[PDB]
Amino acid sequence: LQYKKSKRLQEINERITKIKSQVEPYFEFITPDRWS
Amino acid sequence: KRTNETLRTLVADLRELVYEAEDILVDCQLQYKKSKRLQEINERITKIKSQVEPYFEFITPDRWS
Amino acid sequence: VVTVFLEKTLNILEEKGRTVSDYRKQLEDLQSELKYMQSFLKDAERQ
Repeated sequence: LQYKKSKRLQEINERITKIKSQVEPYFEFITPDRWS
Repeated sequence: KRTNETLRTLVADLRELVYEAEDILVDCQLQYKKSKRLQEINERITKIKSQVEPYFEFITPDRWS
Repeated sequence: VVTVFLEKTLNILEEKGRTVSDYRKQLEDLQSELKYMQSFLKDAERQ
């Protein structure tokens, strides 16, 4: 079946998108040698 | 000039999207099949934008003689 | 008294039918995401 692999794809896609969404506002908040 | 790799991959992907978008657009001139083709291609464009955008949110960025 | 249970069984079969068709869709999704994620990781080492 494609069922088990489709739900594996679902879980890993949703974890990627969730991590992006909750990381992004922290970057929205702040903005930012060797010699001899 | 002076472009990173994510921009290069996004440009190379948007060119393929431009070609297939103006490919299916010419079939304007049932409405059901063409409306679902419009749906699929609109949703793919929007999805690609949405999942590319946070990578640009994350990072910020001669010849002589 | 009877048909609510088997109509929810109809709904769970219809959701099983929903969660098969977009297998190609999520495959393309994950491959595009792997592409952009590896381009970002190769970018972020440079800074």
